[PDB]
Amino acid sequence: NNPEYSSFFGVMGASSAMVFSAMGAAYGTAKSGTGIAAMSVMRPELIMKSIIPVVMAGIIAIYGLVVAVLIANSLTDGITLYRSFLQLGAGLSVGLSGLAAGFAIGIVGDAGVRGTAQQPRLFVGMILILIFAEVLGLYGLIVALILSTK
Amino acid sequence: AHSFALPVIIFTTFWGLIGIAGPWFVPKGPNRGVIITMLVATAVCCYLFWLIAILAQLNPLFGPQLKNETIWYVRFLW
Amino acid sequence: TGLELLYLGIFVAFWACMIVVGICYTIFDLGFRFDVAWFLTETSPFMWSNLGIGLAISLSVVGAAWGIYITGSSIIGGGVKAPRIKTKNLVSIIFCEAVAIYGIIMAIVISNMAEPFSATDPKAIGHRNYHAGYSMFGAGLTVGLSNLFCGVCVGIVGSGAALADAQNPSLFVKILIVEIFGSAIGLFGVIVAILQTSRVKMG
Amino acid sequence: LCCGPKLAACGIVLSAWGVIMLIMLGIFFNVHSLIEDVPFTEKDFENGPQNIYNLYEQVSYNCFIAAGLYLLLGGFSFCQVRLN
Amino acid sequence: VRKMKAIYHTLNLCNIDVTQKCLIAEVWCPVTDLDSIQFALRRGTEHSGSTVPSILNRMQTNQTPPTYNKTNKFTHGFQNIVDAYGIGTYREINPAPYTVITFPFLFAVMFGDFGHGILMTLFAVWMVLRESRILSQKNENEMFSMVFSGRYIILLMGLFSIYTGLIYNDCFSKSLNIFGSSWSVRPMFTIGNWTEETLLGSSVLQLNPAIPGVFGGPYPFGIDPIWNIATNKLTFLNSFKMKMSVI
Amino acid sequence: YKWTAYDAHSSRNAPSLLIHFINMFLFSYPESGNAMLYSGQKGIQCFLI
Amino acid sequence: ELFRSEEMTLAQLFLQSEAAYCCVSELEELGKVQFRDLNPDVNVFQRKFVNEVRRCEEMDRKLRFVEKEIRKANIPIMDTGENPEVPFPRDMIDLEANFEKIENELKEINTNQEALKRNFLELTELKFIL
Repeated sequence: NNPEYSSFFGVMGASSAMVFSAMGAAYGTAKSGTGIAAMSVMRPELIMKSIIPVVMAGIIAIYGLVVAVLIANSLTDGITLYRSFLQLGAGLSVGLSGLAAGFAIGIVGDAGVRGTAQQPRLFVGMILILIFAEVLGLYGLIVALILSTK
Repeated sequence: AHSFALPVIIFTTFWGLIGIAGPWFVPKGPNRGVIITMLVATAVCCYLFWLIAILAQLNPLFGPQLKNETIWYVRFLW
Repeated sequence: TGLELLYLGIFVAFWACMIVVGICYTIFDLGFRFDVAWFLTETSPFMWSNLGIGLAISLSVVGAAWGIYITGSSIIGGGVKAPRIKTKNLVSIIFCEAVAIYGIIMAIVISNMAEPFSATDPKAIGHRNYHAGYSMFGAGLTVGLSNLFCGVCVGIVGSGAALADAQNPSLFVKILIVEIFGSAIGLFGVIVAILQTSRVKMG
Repeated sequence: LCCGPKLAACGIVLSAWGVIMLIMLGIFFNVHSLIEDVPFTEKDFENGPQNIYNLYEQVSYNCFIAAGLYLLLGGFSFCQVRLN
Repeated sequence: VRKMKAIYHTLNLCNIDVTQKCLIAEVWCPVTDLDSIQFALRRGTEHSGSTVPSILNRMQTNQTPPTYNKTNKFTHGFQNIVDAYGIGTYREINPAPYTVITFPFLFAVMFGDFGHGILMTLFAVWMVLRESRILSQKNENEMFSMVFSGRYIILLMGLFSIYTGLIYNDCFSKSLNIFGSSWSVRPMFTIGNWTEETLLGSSVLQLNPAIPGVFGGPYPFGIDPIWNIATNKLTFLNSFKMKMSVI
Repeated sequence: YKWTAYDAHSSRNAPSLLIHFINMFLFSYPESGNAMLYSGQKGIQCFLI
Repeated sequence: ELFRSEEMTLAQLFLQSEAAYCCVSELEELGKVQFRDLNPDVNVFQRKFVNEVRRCEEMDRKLRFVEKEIRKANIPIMDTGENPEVPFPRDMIDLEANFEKIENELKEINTNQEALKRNFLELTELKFIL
């Protein structure tokens, strides 16, 4: 009674949630590392502070891990399709959301690292702007979670 | 088996007295204003947090969906 | 322009092939072999619904996220000489999250309508389910894209606001009016998405 | 071996965490012989309440073995940080 | 010498009189401090051989002053996270006295984890136990200094996190069994036309019905532990927390 | 109110606070098809907005 | 009753520079008074405290120089107290010079020591050369 291929959409959800999130976090990490390497030469005392954008990106990667695992542990053979599309939506929703988050993380962090070194008063603002992007990424996680019971 | 009325009385009195009478029973040092703020703010936030948790579970529309092994176990556990 | 050349070549070949196949089906007088109704009916409404839901949430955050770093970089750069900027110009980012929130609320309210059908043969089955499916798809798309472009607008405008305020603190308040319009544009998309799903039923 | 007193201290903390948590786990199953209900049950679970009591005792045994290993680890790390 | 320099620096920040080789200086100080200062001034002038009366004249006119917030070893950290956002308006309501509790509470809701709440406090305690050793030492590691300065904030954050985790009954995903779980009476479940359901159960879960006439009664404190092992906790408990956050 | 007013006895088609809140703002007051939390709620919903 | 910021007055005080010296000493250790700049258009040369600050800067640098050499030598000097007494006599200038002499002496000794060290090595070679 189960439409064939019904399990195909579900499996893709778990994969996408992880892959797109890794892409975002990796982008943010790559951007931050570039700014950190350039900044840290003149002000090595800021090396520890400069990691924050990267930790935030790492959170995005976790966001994705949570959905990918939640879906994976929710896969079966006799999937009724309805459930499968919910899982695919959850994967795609958090994936793109984390991807965009990671980009905002990376771009802002790069500028933030340089700005803070030149003007330490900008440190709090740097965290704030990255914080909003992390909150946006969380939404991506939550909606993926909501679908799991619909 | 439990009623809701008793839990509410016990914990409402606890946090209520702390937030209302508490300020009367406080050291007179330079931190008195902070301790009074603590007593009142704590009682209000803590009470409301708990009250929702216990109130929200009254008149439930459904029970838990349990795995087979647990369902059997409970027969001889609770 | 290696990537732009790739994108163009794919775009042109993609549509050029569609033109040849479409016209050929006509030329060889095929019995409407390419049947749009067939595609729409065999394609499960569940995909359309869940796609629109994912779009509503996913596109909206992309917009916000786009604008955030647009204004973030401008603020961080300018703020080196005008640290006052962070005091007021953060509201540009609040508008960006607010655009995401518009879509987020709709994404949840729409998904709350998702139900199973227990349906099989589309023949005389789910007549209403197809309407609701397509409507949910549209409403999700409607708000998603609308918030996407709003978030870009707000970012561009907020960038100018930060650059302006760095040089003249009196300009901040007046400029705020532009971002408000940007937010209103996104709300317009919300109004339509609400109407589109105002009378739907699933299952 | 020295290994560094900073890392010996970390081992001592993990060892204390291990002994405390693992013994607690065995106790909870031993008392409620329970909500967690994670003793590694069989799939072909029959109508035998005694099977839950028996598996719970197995969990306690296994947990105390793990604690015993943390006792050995903590002992070794203890001497390292003290001598360092 | 560093103090000497400090003094001369301050002495530069003055106006030199023409009538007498005297300086006039302006300070912004509350009355409490002004009384203490007058006494301090007598002490100072007495150390100087000239014992000059050194008149300080109060100014009726008020000039937009800096914001002075008295803090202590515990509340200083909370004031700083307020100041990080901005310096409040003169005579503005200071949010910090409310932050001391409000912020830990919001964290405890965000971090409502009983088990980690304990670990979190223990971390803070470690720092406090070395308080005397950390203060009277060199601390070039700014991240360590920051968390040390916030050590009393962290401790409180853990304290409330335990409170909220306890009501949620989650300690590393572990429930807290107070022997009060009476949500349902399984013995009556089987009586309600469920005979040997554990045979079919091998392929099913089966959700416990509401109001069967034999179930009911709240959990004495917090969420009934039974939901911690349910497959639908994700609707029962998720909904409650949704409504709680809004409220 | 919802927590204290309705039991499982009305769990089927139980009133949804999300829908009533939305209908409140929009002044949408269907005559039937959706159970209200309490009699006269429509009047209160309109009044407050 | 809500917590609010403390008052900062606009008061002005007027007194002799000697009494001012002592008072600044007292107020700085007290730590409770926030001063305003009475001459925003006047530079340090214009304030006429530049001689005192310069003296401070020079002795400061000299002390730091010596301190750096002292630190290089790994000396135990606990630097335990007496700091709270904080006197500021004008005789500090003479104290500074005596400390200046130490710097010069120490530099001279190291310079000479290196020179002697070099001579030693050359003579050491000679020992082998013979």
